[PDB]
Order: sequence, then C-alpha cells, then structure tokens
Amino acid sequence: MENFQKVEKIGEGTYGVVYKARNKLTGEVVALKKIRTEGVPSTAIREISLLKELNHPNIVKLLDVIHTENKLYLVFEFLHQDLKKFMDASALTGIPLPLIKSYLFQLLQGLAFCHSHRVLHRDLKPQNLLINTEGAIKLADFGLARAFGVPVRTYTHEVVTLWYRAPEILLGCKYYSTAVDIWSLGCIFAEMVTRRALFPGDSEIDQLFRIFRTLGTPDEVVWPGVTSMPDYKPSFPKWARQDFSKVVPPLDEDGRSLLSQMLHYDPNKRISAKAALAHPFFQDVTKPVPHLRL
Ligand SMILES: Nc1nc(N)nc(-c2cc(O)ccc2O)n1
Repeated sequence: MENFQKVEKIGEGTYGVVYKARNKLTGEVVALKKIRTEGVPSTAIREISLLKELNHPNIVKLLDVIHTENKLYLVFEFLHQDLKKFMDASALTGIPLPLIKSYLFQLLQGLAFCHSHRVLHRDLKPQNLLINTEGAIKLADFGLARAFGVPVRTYTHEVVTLWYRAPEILLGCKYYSTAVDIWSLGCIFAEMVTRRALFPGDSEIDQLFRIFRTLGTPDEVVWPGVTSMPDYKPSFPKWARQDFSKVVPPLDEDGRSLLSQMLHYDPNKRISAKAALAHPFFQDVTKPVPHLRL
C-alpha cells in the first residue's frame, strides 16, 4: 500500500501481521492487517467483505478489504492495547472485579450481536480483544476463521494457542456452533480473575487433558454423544471434576455460577451470550475506566 505508512508492527496474528498505519489521505490512523497461497481464495474475499456490515460498538470495525497483487489487506479501526498486554501489566495487582465484569459484559454483547447474525469468531483469545481509555473492549478478527481455516501453525512458523479452544473442536467435531465462542470467553474470564491461563495446553492432547483434569473427563452422562466423537478414545484417563471454588478463587458465587454454565461440556447445554447477559452476575454491572499507560 502506497496510501499508508507503517508506523509500527502491533503484532503478528495467526492470519497475518498487523501494522499500525497513518493514512496519508484521511490522515486517520488505522490498523492494517496483511493476510496470506497462490492468489488468495475467491470465496474468501466474498465472506470477509460481508463482515463490513457487521458493525457493533464491541466489534473492532473493519474499514476496508483490499485484494491487490494477490495480497489481502484488511483495514480496521485502531485500538491502543490488547487484553493480554493489559493483563500482563495488571498481573502484580490484578484487574479489579468491576472492570473484569464490565469487559465480560461488553464481550458478551459483542458475541450476542455476531451470533444473532449467524457469525462466529472461532478463535477468541486475549490477544485479539482490544481495549481503549474510555473503558470499552472490542472483538478483533471476527469471521476470519470462517473465510479461511486455522492451519498447522499460523500464516508462518509460529505456534497457534490452543488454550481457549472448546472441547468439541479438540474432539474433532466437523460443525462448530456459537457455543465455541462462549467457551473461549469463559476461559478468558477465568484468566482475568486468577491472573493465570485456565488451560495452558502445549499440545492438543495436553489441552484436552488439562480440561479433563479440572472439569472431569466427560462421559455420556454430562455430554450425550461425546463417546461417538471422531477423536474420542475410550482409553482417555478418567479424572474427577474439581470444584469451581478451587478453580477461580476468590470469585463470588454469581461469578462462579456464570463461569460454570460457560464451560459446560455439552455445547447444546452451554449458556448463550444472550442468556449470559441476563445472569445475576451482571446485576450490579457498571463501566469503570481502565488505567492505560500508552
Ligand atoms: N495486538 C494488537 N495490539 C493493538 N494495539 N491493536 C491490535 C489490533 C488488531 C486488529 O486485528 C485490529 C485492530 C487493532 O488495533 N492488535
């Protein structure tokens, strides 16, 4: 692109590298993502284009889609910091509960909007949740996984995180439901509260086994159909479920209650974003302003 001027590289997504750029025209500063391949799929540039209409205050706005020279550039609004960075910065002290509750509340509104438009994220994680000084938090990279498909690593040599991957995906399901996003968000919710990733797997089986060790190895009782899943093995060790009081202390009972419904094994039983918004946990929700040092 000749219009912009790569101010800085603000990260390396799984679908390409993201740059902060100043538009020599509008002068506006935006986030410029260079996607990945012999010319980029055509069904892809059509799916992505549809997301320009998926506008919501809790969804990073996709300003433009430019397919040129068999290269794909996505232009997004720019936010100054991602949640992973804010958590690392807040670890010594921990993000205050009121601000954790506000972010979760906003993320669920974002998901509710996307899910109502039959759009799933599929790859939610702290690194693509963006915050601003006004206390807002927004979902980035929505719909990208759909158009494309998470490969071995990423666009290039660099491991993709599995820490937030729903169990049905790890067990080989072919069709993903909106429930996969709820699972990811529950994982992020727990990480904000405890200041440590909930299920930091370093391999697919390790990821699954970390989930089993904490929530109990799933069976036909809690998850009808699970033993019929593609990657399910009768040889999986049988671990007992641990109490949530031990999983996310010292989170209160409303919080633990909501988290438990967000981490139900059966995707059909997992709480929807719409319903999570009505949970007693958000009875006293407010919108605190974060402390960002840009
Ligand atoms: N890691 C990181 N940091 C910052 N500050 N921003 C972004 C960002 C990522 C996107 O995909 C879109 C817009 C953005 O502002 N990503």
